[PDB]
Amino acid sequence: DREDDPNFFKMVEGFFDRGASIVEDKLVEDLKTRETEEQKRNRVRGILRIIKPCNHVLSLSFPIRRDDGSWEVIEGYRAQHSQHRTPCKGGIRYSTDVSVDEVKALASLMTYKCAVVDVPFGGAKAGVKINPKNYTDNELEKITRRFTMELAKKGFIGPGVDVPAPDMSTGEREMSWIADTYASTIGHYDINAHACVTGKPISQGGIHGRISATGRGVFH
Amino acid sequence: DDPNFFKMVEGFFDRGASIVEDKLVEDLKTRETEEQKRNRVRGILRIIKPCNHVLSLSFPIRRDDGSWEVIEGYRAQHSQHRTPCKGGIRYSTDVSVDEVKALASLMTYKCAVVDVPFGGAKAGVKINPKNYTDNELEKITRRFTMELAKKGFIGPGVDVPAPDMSTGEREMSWIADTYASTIGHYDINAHACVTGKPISQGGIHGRISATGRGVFHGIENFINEASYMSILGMTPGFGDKTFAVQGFGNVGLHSMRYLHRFGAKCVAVGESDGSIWNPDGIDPKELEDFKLQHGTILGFPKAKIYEGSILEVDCDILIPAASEKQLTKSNAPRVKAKIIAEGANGPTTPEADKIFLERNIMVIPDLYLNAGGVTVSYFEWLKNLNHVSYGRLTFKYERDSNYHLLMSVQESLERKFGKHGGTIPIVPTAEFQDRISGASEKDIVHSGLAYTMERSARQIMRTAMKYNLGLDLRTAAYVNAIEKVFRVYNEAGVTF
Amino acid sequence: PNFFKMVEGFFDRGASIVEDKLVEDLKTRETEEQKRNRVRGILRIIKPCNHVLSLSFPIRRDDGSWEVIEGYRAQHSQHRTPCKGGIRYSTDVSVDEVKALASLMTYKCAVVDVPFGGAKAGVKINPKNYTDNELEKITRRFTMELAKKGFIGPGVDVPAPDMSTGEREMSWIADTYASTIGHYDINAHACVTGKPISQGGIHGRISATGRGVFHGIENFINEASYMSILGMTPGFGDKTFAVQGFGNVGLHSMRYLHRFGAKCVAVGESDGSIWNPDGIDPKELEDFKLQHGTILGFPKAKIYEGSILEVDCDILIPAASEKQLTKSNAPRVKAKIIAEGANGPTTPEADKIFLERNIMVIPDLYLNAGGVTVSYFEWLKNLNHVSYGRLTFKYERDSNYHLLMSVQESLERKFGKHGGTIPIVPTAEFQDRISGASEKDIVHSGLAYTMERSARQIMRTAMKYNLGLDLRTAAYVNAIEKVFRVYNEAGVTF
Amino acid sequence: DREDDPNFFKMVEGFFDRGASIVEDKLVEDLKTRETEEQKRNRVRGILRIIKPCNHVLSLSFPIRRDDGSWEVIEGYRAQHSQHRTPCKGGIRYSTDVSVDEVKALASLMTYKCAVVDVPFGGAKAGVKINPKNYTDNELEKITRRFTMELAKKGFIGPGVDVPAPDMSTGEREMSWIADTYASTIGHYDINAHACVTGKPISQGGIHGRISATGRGVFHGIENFINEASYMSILGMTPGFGDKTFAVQGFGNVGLHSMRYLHRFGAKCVAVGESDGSIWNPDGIDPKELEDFKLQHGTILGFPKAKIYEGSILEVDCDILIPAASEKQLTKSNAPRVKAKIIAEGANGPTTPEADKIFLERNIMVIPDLYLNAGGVTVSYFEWLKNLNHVSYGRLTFKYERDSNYHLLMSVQESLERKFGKHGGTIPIVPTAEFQDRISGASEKDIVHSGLAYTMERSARQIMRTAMKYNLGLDLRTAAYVNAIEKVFRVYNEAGVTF
Ligand SMILES: Nc1ncnc2c1ncn2[C@@H]1O[C@H](COP(=O)(O)OP(=O)(O)O)[C@@H](O)[C@H]1O
Ligand SMILES: Nc1ncnc2c1ncn2[C@@H]1O[C@H](COP(=O)(O)OP(=O)(O)O)[C@@H](O)[C@H]1O
Ligand SMILES: Nc1ncnc2c1ncn2[C@@H]1O[C@H](COP(=O)(O)OP(=O)(O)O)[C@@H](O)[C@H]1O
Ligand SMILES: Nc1ncnc2c1ncn2[C@@H]1O[C@H](COP(=O)(O)OP(=O)(O)O)[C@@H](O)[C@H]1O
Ligand SMILES: CC(C)C[C@H](N)C(=O)O
Ligand SMILES: CC(C)C[C@H](N)C(=O)O
Ligand SMILES: CC(C)C[C@H](N)C(=O)O
Ligand SMILES: [K+]
Ligand SMILES: [K+]
Ligand SMILES: [K+]
Ligand SMILES: [K+]
Repeated sequence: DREDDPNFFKMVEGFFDRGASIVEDKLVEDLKTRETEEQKRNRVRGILRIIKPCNHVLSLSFPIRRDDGSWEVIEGYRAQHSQHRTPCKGGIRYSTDVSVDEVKALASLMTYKCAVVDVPFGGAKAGVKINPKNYTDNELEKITRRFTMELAKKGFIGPGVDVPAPDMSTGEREMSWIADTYASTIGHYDINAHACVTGKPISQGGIHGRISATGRGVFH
Repeated sequence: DDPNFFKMVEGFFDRGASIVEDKLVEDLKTRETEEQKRNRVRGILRIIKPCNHVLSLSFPIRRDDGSWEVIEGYRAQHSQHRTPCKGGIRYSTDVSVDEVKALASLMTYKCAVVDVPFGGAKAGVKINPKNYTDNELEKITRRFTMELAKKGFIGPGVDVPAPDMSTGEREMSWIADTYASTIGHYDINAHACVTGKPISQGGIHGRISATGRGVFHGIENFINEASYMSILGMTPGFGDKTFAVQGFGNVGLHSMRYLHRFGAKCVAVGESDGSIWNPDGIDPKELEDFKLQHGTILGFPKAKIYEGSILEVDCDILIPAASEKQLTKSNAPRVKAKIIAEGANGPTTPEADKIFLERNIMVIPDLYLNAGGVTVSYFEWLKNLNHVSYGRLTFKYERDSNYHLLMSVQESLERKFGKHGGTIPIVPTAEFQDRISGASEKDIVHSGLAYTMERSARQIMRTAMKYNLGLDLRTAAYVNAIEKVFRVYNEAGVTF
Repeated sequence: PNFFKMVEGFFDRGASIVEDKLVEDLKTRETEEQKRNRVRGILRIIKPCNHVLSLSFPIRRDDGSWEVIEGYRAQHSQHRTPCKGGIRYSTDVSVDEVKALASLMTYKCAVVDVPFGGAKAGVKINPKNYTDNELEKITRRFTMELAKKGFIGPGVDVPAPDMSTGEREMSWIADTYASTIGHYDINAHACVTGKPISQGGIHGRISATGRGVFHGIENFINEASYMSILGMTPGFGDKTFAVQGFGNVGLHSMRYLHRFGAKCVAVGESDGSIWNPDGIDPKELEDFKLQHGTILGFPKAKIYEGSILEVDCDILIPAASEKQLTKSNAPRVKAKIIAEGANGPTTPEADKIFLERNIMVIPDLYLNAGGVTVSYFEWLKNLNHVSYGRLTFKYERDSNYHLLMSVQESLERKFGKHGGTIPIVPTAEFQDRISGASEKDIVHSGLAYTMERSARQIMRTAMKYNLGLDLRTAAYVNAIEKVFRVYNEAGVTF
Repeated sequence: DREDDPNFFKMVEGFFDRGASIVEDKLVEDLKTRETEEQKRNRVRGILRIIKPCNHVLSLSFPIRRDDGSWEVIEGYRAQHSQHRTPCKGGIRYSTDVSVDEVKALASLMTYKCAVVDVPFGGAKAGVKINPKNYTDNELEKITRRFTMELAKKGFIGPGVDVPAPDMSTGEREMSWIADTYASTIGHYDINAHACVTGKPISQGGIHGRISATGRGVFHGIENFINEASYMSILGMTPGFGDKTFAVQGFGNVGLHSMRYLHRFGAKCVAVGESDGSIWNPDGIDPKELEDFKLQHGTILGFPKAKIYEGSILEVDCDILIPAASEKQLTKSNAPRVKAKIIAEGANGPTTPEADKIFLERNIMVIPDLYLNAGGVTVSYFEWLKNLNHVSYGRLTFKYERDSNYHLLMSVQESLERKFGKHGGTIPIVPTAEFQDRISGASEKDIVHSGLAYTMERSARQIMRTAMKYNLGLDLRTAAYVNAIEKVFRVYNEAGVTF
């Protein structure tokens, strides 16, 4: 789909570059500080250069044991575009078409998407390079739980660090397994352990009105 | 030739994994069918091959002139079968994800052959240190440490970085100080988060000489073995042995100094810009003093200027202590040396390795020979966990026991023979007296390295005989490492 | 002069001496004025206490009434963590006293290469006015208040006992920490030193300061270079000494010097003095003081009217009280060596007179660091979670036996069937060492190695800066040089 | 200023001693326990002995590298008076006049200030011994960041341990640097890391209504007593702000807002005083006109619609005198000349205890600083809560409330239209212009204002009830300290003391 298209990653980068050059001159004159005019230009342009790229990108290679007994090494990625607002927020895609560039572009898009709706999260996006159609519900549980463990140990999941969500390829049951693994292992001593992931079922701490949310947003 | 060093390490693993595979299946005693055993072994080897984690960073820095700069950085953790991970930090504009991944994987197997309980890791900050002030380099080092710490890529029990040819002990000190005062403030072992630190910050004595001593002990273990030496048409020991060193750096200088100390004669010393040669012999102390006063070995009074590389010098031992991929298939059939002691990572290409095997030229691999520095970095990590220097509470105790031992021999002999021709004074030799007076931590670190190199040489020799590899010591070393990493995975199991 | 002003003056003197040598030894990309600012700037950071905590905690007396207790704890430096320093229970404790002793501990640890920053606590109470139950409550509550503010922890700050504090207080500090906030710490019991053996204490703690005083004197007395300057022969043979203050330090120092040939001529105390030029036996004097409470009335010694400080001897050891040797009695001291076995027994004005009179004063900074050295070993023992030698005593014994058996089997081959059997067995002294092998032997040797190494460092510093018999200045310069090096190579965060 | 004055430290100690001896006898008889009457006296006096002193005081000496390269060692202090409520709360002062005694006295005062407005924090106060005028913005950032690190490591900063705030000497940019240092270093793993400090900018998690907070508190404090007919008849005055004249001494942030809100409710500003000069007009002074002149010229001197008053505003013939300047201005020498009937302390310690005696003799009601100057403390509690909540106030309920209001109006409209039939036409029930503005402009500040109003209303009644209980009359300061000591005592008595 369009979210996996290289042309869309360049598209988002261009949108940022356009907006940064427009806002630049107004940000310098609005700055009231004890600095020279060249020190103000460096401060504004320096902050814009920090914002543009992804701050962190984690690449994973974790094991899985198939229902038939065979072993498989799974590739995964998670980019955290910005931490100006913590936790980071962003979905998890299960597709063979996921890439580092895709995960970086969608993480950056998330940062600006959150800022326009005053949602206090930095941008993030994960991608597990597998085709869910090739796996059993048991195998998908193993992949989800082990991916959660690898993200948790490296600070890429936690209620105050990074809160993943579903997308077109993941569902509420995968989100439920992510929360369950975190609450029962790394986040056992955390009172807000179930806030490490959103898109959860109602029985697991999900909000009512999640299914209609995007449609109501389009309407409003 | 010029193959990517990343592809080289991958090929070494693939070769070793297929050799060890059949022996790992029959050695497995479990309630499984023979096809279930093949899948379990091949499956664990598929897990070991790739890097488990790779972190890419983009952190800000404010230059001394006030301008801002975004720095790129990477750190790969190849394996966590042994925690913490261990691996250097390179400050170069030529660092890449593939370079950092290949060196991380190489470090896993290098640690495994010398029984150092760490997984492999490697970091790279994409900057040229020559372009930055000491203040700017401090900011880069401190900020990089912060970004690694928050994502679990630095910590005494998680990942312990180290210096490289581009970084030093002052950068290591800033890493330790940033960790100990910010994220690891509450950790009693916060200074064990990084090795290669100065002595004032918790560094081990004997770090500077470590790689050179490891190169010496590695050669020493094979040169004293008469079984291997008779194959190469040589006599055992360093007596009547001539050697040549490619690259006169920290490793080159120390390797030359220790071999010369044991009777070997240095015939030629090569460098990035020019070469030096004297068949009568080159004194390492005289060459060191000239190199420190002039900068280059070119113009040494007791040596003629050699036109060309030192790899094709008529000697017994060739030591490439610098540069990568210097011995290729084009210059391998011209090596007059009989032992090629790899003092650097990846100095010989796999195509040159084939030629050296055909020519019965024993190549002691980098995986084993270049692991002296890794071994004492393990000892530094332990020193910080111990919170005491080695020997601090036992040097005087040992000294008193030694006096009592000699006094017991003296008093026992004086009772057996009497004072017929007087007292029989049993006193320490001049050499033993120097050892007692100069007893310091460095003696224990040197001993620990020597024991590790001796033990690991015999392990590689036994693996070579077990799999009938002969002079293919590199394959023996990778099979030895894969056998050890596999055993940890097989007996621990995989979570979920 | 005040002791708090004294330690400040010692630092200022040492900092100005070491300053010029620190600039030229600095190899960095800076101008000569940038190097002077960096050195002077770092020296300014070291001098004051980094942190000082003042407490006001509640206590309920055994009768039911409530009492608010005052307490303080200063952490002079964190260039080495944890901080280390004792706890004093006295109504005379003050912020300035706690700050001066914390700074003194920084330099004292540095001269003996003990990797701790300086620290000192004081609870403003008179322990004589409280029951053992009330003292337990004060100790536990004080520990809790220190713990919540980062003033106790195995890797943060490790307290120790004082003259007003004992091993039972340390035991309550460790138990309170390990059972409440430090519960999840595997090294919780390493939060305090001076603990009983049953709670994780080292063997050789009681004798530690006395052994340190002995080894400190021993290292200088056996140096012929220094002894010829004082017009004396090297070694303890034909050496006479006098001890002022017959406490734990006084008793042990007297016992160890006597053991090595030195003769005790006089022993002084808070109430009265004892003198016998023929000699005073330390075991006989110890038994009399334990059975009568005081040394006054010792049968083998005449009652000396006055302080022991002016007795005609070779070595004077003030092993108790502060500022006993002052500018008024310094020109009357007959001893050639003054071994400070207590903190600040000689004023800086007396130091000037001793230098003029060629009387070597071994400073408290070095000589009184035996207890600090074994407190480091106790902290290490708790981190190790094992007594010293536990896994190697038997191994070492068997290696010794193999060595002697090898000499025997080799000599029996050389002298064959004529020299019969040649039994190579350990001496009586070596056999006793093997049989009595315990942790105390390793602590004693570890302390002897520290005192030997540190004496040579102070001697080398004295020669480097041409200080001669000014060993106190050599010790402070040695300590400032070490603390500076840690700051210079680590850098300052932000 | 008077918060640096040693006489003010003795004042706060004396206020506590007075309140503790008044509350003592009532605390003994109210105690129902298995103890003798002398055991009850020892328990009450013993707990009050624990409450009086500061529990912890940290003295710091931290390094700083100046922009020229030189090094400087900075002195700093932080006192935590009581932890009967955690976290501790209190500002940070950057002044060369800060001292341990100043930091201890202001820490104790914050314990009792929080207690009267039911803000669940213990008292605390920090002081860095530097003159900010001598440092660059870069140097001040280094000082702020390093000071935060030293406090964090010793438990003197943290969301659940100690939450600092700005002072007159420090601003929102300092607080932002504190929160940023904490969230990036020691508090990195804390989800509430940004709740470690209050007074932060809006972009960093600061509440809307922080700037107006102290002024609204001064207004609501006066409003609660001015509307009470019992107190007003004693002062020979009518209840309400109608026909009420007031004078403000100090045209700062508190002075400007207090003048604006009283004028909005009908009161007439007769005179405004300042550090350099005074302004007076018996016909009235418009706060918006005076604010615009002060912003364009730097001073109120020369205001066209007001004559230049020679002297302090304290003796102007008005009804309400609002000392909004942090100075011991009302002393025993000028207290017998105050023509106002109500003295509203919009600053800490503006009246001396000797002047308090004269005001009681003259039947002049002084609303104390302990209560009236607690508006900013109240919204700092709301800022701390906002950061814990991780959401602005009303974000999920403004639209919900708006829909319910429209349903209530459409119900009245349909109900009436049904009763009078279609013959009586349509009866449109729509919101007033004022209600329509409230609905359209619904934002967080509307809820912060309401929470502050509820707190000031509730606390005024508590002080009034305490005053009647102990027969204090117009001695509202003693009522406020007795109210605060009563609350702190209750926490210690019911929690107990560990060990
Ligand atoms: N993702 C974000 N990145 C940056 N600024 C943000 C982000 N989300 C919100 N903000 C801004 O931060 C401030 C938060 O203030 P607050 O009034 O508490 O928030 P809001 O009213 O938006 O809930 C507002 O200025 C808001 O626009
Ligand atoms: N990096 C490593 N990876 C895997 N196995 C290792 C590694 N280092 C050491 N080992 C193995 O783990 C075991 C550790 O046992 P131990 O006897 O305690 O170690 P050692 O004698 O090597 O110090 C040995 O079999 C050793 O060869
Ligand atoms: N308290 C201290 N402060 C500063 N430096 C110290 C301190 N204690 C020891 N050092 C120094 O730190 C270094 C520690 O190195 P190491 O050889 O491990 O120590 P040591 O041999 O003294 O046990 C030595 O240079 C030592 O002199
Ligand atoms: N700083 C404080 N110190 C002591 N008691 C306090 C403090 N703040 C509030 N209290 C008291 O603690 C109780 C808290 O009960 P609650 O009803 O939750 O509080 P509130 O209604 O005041 O928000 C009340 O009795 C309140 O007066
Ligand atoms: C060898 C072990 C550390 C392996 C670990 N259980 C894993 O799943 O990677
Ligand atoms: C020597 C180091 C512990 C110094 C530390 N970085 C500081 O700023 O105090
Ligand atoms: C009110 C409580 C928090 C008091 C606390 N239990 C103490 O011992 O001081
Ligand atoms: K970014
Ligand atoms: K792996
Ligand atoms: K200091
Ligand atoms: K209190």
